[PDB]
Amino acid sequence: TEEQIAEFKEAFSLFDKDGDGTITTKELGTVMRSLGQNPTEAELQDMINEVDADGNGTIDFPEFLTMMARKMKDTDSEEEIREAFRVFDKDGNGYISAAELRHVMTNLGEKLTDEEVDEMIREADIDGDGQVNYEEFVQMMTAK
Amino acid sequence: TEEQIAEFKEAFSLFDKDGDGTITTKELGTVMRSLGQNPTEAELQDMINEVDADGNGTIDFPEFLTMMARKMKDTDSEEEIREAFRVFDKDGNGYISAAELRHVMTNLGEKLTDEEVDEMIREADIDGDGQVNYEEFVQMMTAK
Amino acid sequence: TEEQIAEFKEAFSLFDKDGDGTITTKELGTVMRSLGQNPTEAELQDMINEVDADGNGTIDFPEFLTMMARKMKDTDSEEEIREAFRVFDKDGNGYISAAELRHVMTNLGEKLTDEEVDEMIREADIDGDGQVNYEEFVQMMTAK
Amino acid sequence: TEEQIAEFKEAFSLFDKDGDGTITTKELGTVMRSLGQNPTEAELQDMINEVDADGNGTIDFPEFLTMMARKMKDTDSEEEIREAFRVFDKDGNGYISAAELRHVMTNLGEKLTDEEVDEMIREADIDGDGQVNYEEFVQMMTAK
Amino acid sequence: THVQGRVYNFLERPTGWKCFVYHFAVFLIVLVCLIFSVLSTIEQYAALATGTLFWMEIVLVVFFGTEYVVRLWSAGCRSKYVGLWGRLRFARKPISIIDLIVVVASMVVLCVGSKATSAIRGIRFLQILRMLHVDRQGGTWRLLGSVVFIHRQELITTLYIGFLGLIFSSYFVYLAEKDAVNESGRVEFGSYADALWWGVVTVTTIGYGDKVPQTWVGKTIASCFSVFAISFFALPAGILGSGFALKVQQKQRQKHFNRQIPAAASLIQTAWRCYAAENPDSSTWKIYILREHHRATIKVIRRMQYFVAKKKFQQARKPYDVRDVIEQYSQGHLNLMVRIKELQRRLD
Amino acid sequence: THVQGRVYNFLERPTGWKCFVYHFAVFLIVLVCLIFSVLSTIEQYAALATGTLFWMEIVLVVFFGTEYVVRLWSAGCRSKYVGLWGRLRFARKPISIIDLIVVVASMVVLCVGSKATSAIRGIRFLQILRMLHVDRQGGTWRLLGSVVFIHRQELITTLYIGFLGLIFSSYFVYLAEKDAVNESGRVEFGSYADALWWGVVTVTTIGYGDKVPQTWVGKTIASCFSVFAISFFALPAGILGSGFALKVQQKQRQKHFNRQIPAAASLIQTAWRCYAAENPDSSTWKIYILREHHRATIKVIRRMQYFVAKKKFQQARKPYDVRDVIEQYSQGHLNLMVRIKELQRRLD
Amino acid sequence: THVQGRVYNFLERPTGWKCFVYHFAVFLIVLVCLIFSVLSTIEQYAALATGTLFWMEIVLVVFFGTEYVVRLWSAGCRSKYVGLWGRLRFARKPISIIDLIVVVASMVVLCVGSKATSAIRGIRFLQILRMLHVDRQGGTWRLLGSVVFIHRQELITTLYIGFLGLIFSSYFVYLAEKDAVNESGRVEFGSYADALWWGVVTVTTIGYGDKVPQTWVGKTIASCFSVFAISFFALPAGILGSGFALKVQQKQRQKHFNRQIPAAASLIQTAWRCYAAENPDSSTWKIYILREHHRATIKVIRRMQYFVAKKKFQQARKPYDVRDVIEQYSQGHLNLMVRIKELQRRLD
Amino acid sequence: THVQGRVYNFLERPTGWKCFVYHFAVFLIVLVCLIFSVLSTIEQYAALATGTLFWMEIVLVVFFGTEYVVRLWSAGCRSKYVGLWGRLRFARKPISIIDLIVVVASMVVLCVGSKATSAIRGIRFLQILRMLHVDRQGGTWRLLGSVVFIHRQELITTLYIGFLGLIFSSYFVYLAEKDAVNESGRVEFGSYADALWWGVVTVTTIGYGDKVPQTWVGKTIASCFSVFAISFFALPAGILGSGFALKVQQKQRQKHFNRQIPAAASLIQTAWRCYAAENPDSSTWKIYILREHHRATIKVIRRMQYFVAKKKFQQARKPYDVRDVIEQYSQGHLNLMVRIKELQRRLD
Repeated sequence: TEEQIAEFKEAFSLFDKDGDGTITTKELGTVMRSLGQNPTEAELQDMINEVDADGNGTIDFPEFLTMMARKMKDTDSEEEIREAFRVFDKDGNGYISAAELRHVMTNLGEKLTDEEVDEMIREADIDGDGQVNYEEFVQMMTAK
Repeated sequence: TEEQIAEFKEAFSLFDKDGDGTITTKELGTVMRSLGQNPTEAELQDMINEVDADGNGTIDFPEFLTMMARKMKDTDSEEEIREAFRVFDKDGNGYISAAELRHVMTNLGEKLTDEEVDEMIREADIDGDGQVNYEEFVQMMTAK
Repeated sequence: TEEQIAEFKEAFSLFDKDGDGTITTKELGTVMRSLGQNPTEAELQDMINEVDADGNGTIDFPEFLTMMARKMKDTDSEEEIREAFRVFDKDGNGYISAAELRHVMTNLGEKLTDEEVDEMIREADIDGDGQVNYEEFVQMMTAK
Repeated sequence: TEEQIAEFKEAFSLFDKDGDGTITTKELGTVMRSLGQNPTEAELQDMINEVDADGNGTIDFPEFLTMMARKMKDTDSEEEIREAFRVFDKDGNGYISAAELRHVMTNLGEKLTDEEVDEMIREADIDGDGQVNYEEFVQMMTAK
Repeated sequence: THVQGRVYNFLERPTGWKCFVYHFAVFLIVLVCLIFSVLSTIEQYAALATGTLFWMEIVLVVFFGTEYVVRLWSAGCRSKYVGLWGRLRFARKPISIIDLIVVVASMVVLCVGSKATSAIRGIRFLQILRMLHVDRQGGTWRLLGSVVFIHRQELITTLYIGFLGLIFSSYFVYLAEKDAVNESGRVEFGSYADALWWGVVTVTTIGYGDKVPQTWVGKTIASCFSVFAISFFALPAGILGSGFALKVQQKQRQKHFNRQIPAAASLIQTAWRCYAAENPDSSTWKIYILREHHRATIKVIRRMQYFVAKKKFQQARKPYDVRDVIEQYSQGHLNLMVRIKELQRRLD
Repeated sequence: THVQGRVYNFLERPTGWKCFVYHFAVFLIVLVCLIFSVLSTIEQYAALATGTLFWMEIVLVVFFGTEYVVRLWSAGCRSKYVGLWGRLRFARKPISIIDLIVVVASMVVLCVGSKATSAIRGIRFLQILRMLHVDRQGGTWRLLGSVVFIHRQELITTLYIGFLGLIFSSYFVYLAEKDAVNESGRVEFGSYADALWWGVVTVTTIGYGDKVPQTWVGKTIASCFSVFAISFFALPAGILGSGFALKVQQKQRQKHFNRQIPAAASLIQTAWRCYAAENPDSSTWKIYILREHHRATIKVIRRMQYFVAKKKFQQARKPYDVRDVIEQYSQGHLNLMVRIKELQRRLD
Repeated sequence: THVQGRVYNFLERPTGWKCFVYHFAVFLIVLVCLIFSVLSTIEQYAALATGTLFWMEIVLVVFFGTEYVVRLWSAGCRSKYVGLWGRLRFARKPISIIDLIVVVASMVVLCVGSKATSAIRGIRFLQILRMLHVDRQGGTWRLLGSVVFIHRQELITTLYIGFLGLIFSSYFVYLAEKDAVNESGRVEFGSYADALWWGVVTVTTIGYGDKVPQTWVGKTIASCFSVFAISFFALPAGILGSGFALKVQQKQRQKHFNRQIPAAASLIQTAWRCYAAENPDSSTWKIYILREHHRATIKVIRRMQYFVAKKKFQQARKPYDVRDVIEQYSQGHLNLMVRIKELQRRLD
Repeated sequence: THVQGRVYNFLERPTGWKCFVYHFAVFLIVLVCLIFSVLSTIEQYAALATGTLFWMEIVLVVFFGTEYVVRLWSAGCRSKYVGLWGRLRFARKPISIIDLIVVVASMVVLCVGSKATSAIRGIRFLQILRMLHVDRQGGTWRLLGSVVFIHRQELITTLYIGFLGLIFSSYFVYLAEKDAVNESGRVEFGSYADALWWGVVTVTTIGYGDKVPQTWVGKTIASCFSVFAISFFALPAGILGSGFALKVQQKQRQKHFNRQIPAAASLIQTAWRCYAAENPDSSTWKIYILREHHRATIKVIRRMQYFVAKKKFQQARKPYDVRDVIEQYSQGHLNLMVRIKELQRRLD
């Protein structure tokens, strides 16, 4: 894990940019603004409150490594995403329409780039009446 | 329904006034101010949240056609109005006084024009001790 | 009751000071400021919301006469005041101390003039160990 | 208790600095600022609401003497502090680590001076695997 | 007309000591009816009895026929049933059928059944059917039906399981004891149906004592099964109990509402105005002061406001909710930040 | 005077181990009374018994007469009943009647009934009536009555239905079994009244076992009806249970209140000032510093503030509500937008 | 393919009068089955009976085998079980085992058991096992299990204590009465086990009446123990009752939720984008418009937002809470004081 | 030392399948004990039995003595009981007395009672006392006691009334039936005590069936009284049921708390600093950088902050409340209007 923690200290140094060892809401906002994002302050606070376990309001490096350690390909996270798919599922059979998914991904929430959706649709076997088994997506994106 | 949707696109064009296909709170407020109404912004938001089903905050044309499709002469809306009449009904027999209705319509809520109330009163058979069967009004205004 | 309603219209004219027939929060605040009182605006709104029954926010003359009609010497109001006395009653026997009442009336809530309290104390038979039966006060001030 | 109340009037005079007999949020804030503390106003209000029993918002001298009378070496306060220690106690056996306590006392809440923590640690018998019986601390600091 | 209205109100939704008492009184009279009718089989007094009883029955049925019809004509205040066809529809109500049948049954059976076995076998039926009217109020019956309908699932399940386990434990017991002979010489558990009866008698904590297992295996199963499933059996009582107490509590909160009034006035006037719109010549135009395009858009905005008031009114009836708080607070905060940009900008 | 107050408090609202224990002790003494009085019919000891029993009864009634009167005179602290007429009214309380009757009954029956059948038939009545005082606190009795009064509707309904179904199922059963003969040679279900008794015995899960149907039709109806309506019958227990637990919970929340204090002080001083107003010469004018018109308007404003405090105080007793939150927040927001227009305007 | 989907839905989650009624109908048919099968032992009709019964049984088992298999192949719409191995896994469900065993048992026992004692002793087993399918819905079973699992502690405790006290009081009674002889000449309480049975029979309000204590000491213990512990015994019924009614209430609140939608869309797109990140050549870069260090930091921020949406969504399902209110209000207030310093400063 | 800690934890607060199962296993062993000990009275096997039983009993008591002592020494991790005197105090716990008595009783009675009537009369006592340990967790017992203590009032009242009405209705019945003779020739209701027993047997839905009234007057009173007061009798079950379900619900809410942490840290450090204050030479002065008067005032402010944290922490444990919301909102609003005057003024 020494190359892993080497990369995690490397990435922590990209946020730190000094010898503090903590990451502030400003210290992340300038990084996000250097990408041309313009996040809100409460967006950054909601972002930062999901990482720390000390309550102080900044992300230390062990908090960074605990976040970077724990796995997306999880028992619970797969079921959360599967329960999230079921809102847009009529009849609950395990299939959603292709154009319904394109209308949702490009309109609702964070609106997707049409090239992103054109990749996302073609990631799954879409034919067979246009229905797609979203657990195929979940196994794909939970392959990690 | 093609003349109906022709009229609904005609009316949608009166709100759109460009090629957006969406109606904004401003885009309705200028129309209402052109009638000399001066609505509040939260009034417009409460108005607009009753039309859309996408949550985005504007009224697309299919939202316009779903609003314009569905009928006032309804099973539920008649019972809602009938339950609304019963607040001003003493003894609950199905009769309210004429002058009580004139005092309510010209004072409470949106105060009515006295000519409006003079039409509204004479819309129903008012004599017989001055009592009026408001289900006669409901059948009238649910004749659509 | 014609002399009563003559006096009530006379008193209503002291608040109206024009031909409105309604009393505004300003229209009462100027009257109270002419007495050197300086009430708050929310104080005036809490004052005015206890008089009207139309919800409009001003006191019409029938609201004035309904307020001026209904009696302080009541079944409920006597019991409310009697329950109010019991907070300062130790052992609940029906007696409070004289100096406890002077400390409360001149400190808590609206602080009383010492001449007011000197009248208030001597309104009741105070001797007999300094205890006073507050239902004697309640019968006195519910004699109306 | 006359030397006690002499000292308590002496200390009350240090807050009063006039002949009021009451202590204001300002009247305490200037004293705290003379020590170089800079407290918040709501901090002072939370401080002052724990002393008065009259609700007026200032601390009279009898409120000062009731606060200064009542004892820290209490039945309840010892159990409150003992329940407070158990958050940082793994396995609940009555022992916490030395470096865990140094990490908590210098980081969480009000961060302690390292000399304060160096005294605090050495106040208890710390060896025996580094564990410390916090009820020894509680008996110490509840010796009053 | 006013008197009939008062009378109908007095009969249907009466309050005060005399009215409820009036009904109580008629209940004492029907008591005396039963006293004399059952004393009719006592020979020391069968002479007095035979005189006051044949009389009493007719006195009752006559009086009731009267009060019934009085009720039905005086019931004209309700606009649904005002008028002739109105009373006919009015008759459509259940309790109408109820008192109808009671009085007509007594009528026919005392007109022909006087001079006869099934006649008396019906006269007891009548003494039964006549007492039905003692409650007479209908609103809360709905409450009951509601709560049941809400909890249909649980009840259904519990019943299923308990009844089932009954079935099973019955089987095992029957096989356990179908050979034993009671000390009185007979065999209790003749067939499985016997044991089944015994079961159901047991599982509900009745304990007649006519049928009791003998072999320790039997007693064992009885014990286990009883002690276990009995609680399941008594659950619907507990459930419904708590259900009512809860729903009652919430209702008791709902009592306080007032916002209904202006919302009502609004909703009303909105809808009327909307209807009045369909007339291009109506007076609602006097609001705006030729109107080639403003008509349609006006209809829109009018319908919109209507829907607002409608929903909002429905809310004007439902208890406050953390939802409402969260929403309105967030909004006011939003408006506020708006006004901040307004003055920030003004300073620009 | 202070001692009587302490004594009355000690008797009425006592706490600590000695007081409750004192009453416990007198309860042990009345136990010994019953032990000896019932041992009086045992001949090995009837000699000792006849000595300690005739004594014991009088010891009791004397002591109780004393404690009673002690209580009644020491009860002068309550202003209602202080004074002579006060004690007379005081006597107006129920438990006063209670201990009055107990002691006077024992008095008369042991003065004349000594030297006699209904006398002893009354002496058991006395041993019964004397134990009534063991609880002695009255506040919560109201709680009970409250909950009942709240739920009167449901209880009434449930009772109605269950009792009713009893009636009906009884009819069908009676017709079902009025022909069978018990194996012991008799006929169980002689008349409908028999079956009725049997029913009510059943429906409440008693199961005496004296009367049991024979034909499978009977057993059928019994089963169905029982299993169904029994739950309805036990519902009021469940209901009231949950009712108390709820109301208790809310009360337990109410414990915390403090805002009552200043609201009280206000309401008080308002009302007194209002009364003091009726005197034009009173000192309340010293507030304002000839007053030709200011008098009446002053009375108005004073009454107004009074009503405010009154209602508000009533609220100063009731738990917080989303209502309060919504209101006050909206208000503060309103005041705020006002102040925004104030500074917007100032910049104008 | 569409038809199979409709058919599976019709069988599994059906609604409307015909579907539920269809099942009701098959329940009437199995009733006729039982009627004729039990009429087969009545000799006046055993001729007709022997014809329609041997037939009926096979008609049933055949029809059921069919509906079963129809169900299993039409069940391909669920992606878990679509496909061959899918049906195999599908079979893994309990009720699959259920109807499997029912139909195969009837199959084997009517193929070989026709021409035989345990065969009929099994045929009753079959008439039992066939009725199991009448409910068929599985979601709420979880509800039951939940509530139990929540309250396991109390139930466990209550059961412990009651059962225990049973044990003890049994001991004392046995010692009390092991010497008495019933009036019928026998000794009721032979051994401690007898008394134990008697106990458990009592403590649960059954009251068979076969075993009753004789000496006043016995009656005493019985009384005390019964009256005391019985309430403890019936507690789990009450508990679970209130449990369901509560949980039902909360669920009934939960019905209203809508915020789930956008939170879902977000969470989805976040996670997909995160996965798409692992491809450096993916199109997600088109967001930003070479990227030597921005890659890793991007992965960070993306994961972050993902977690936000994830948790938040979980909240997008849970009822509002004073927690949410307090938090968001405090925040908005904070932002506000921030903006105040912003304009204070601007004026600087 | 670490191993003893793990072992004590394993015995006291164990989880996972093996541990709970371990205890389950010892429960199967004591089952085999009872099987063989009761088989000892069966002569076909009394030879094998006499060998494995005298052995088994000693095997048990030995093993238990061991596990007990193992527990007691390994229990040194708890600071209260660490050390010698600590174990002595530790012994002060109830369950310590429990297993102590069980093992010592078995010890003495199997050392001397081997070679004897009350010995076996005690050996059953032992088989009873040994099963007591099967639950072993103590936290929730408090929960029970709590709920009871809360509702003591109601329970007390209900019990009072029901028991009372029993008494009365018993009197009337006794007078009603003391003359009748059972059909079996005897007189059921010999004395009032008989009827009393009968009553209590009835009122609790047992229904033995040994004593049943005969005259319609009796049946009448029985019916009325039963049907009425029975519900009162079963109320405490319902009450406690709902009580637990409620309190459980609230606890289930409380699970979420986190604010306890910093409040704890604060409260801790406050109190320590306060104590450290009493030393004028302590390091806490390093905060301030001779101090003739600042000392005392410092002690004040320190104690103040301490109290704040203390109370606040207590709150850091209690669920949020509309109280908190109302307060903090009003405050923030106040601060806000303050800042408005701050900028209004600045513009001045």
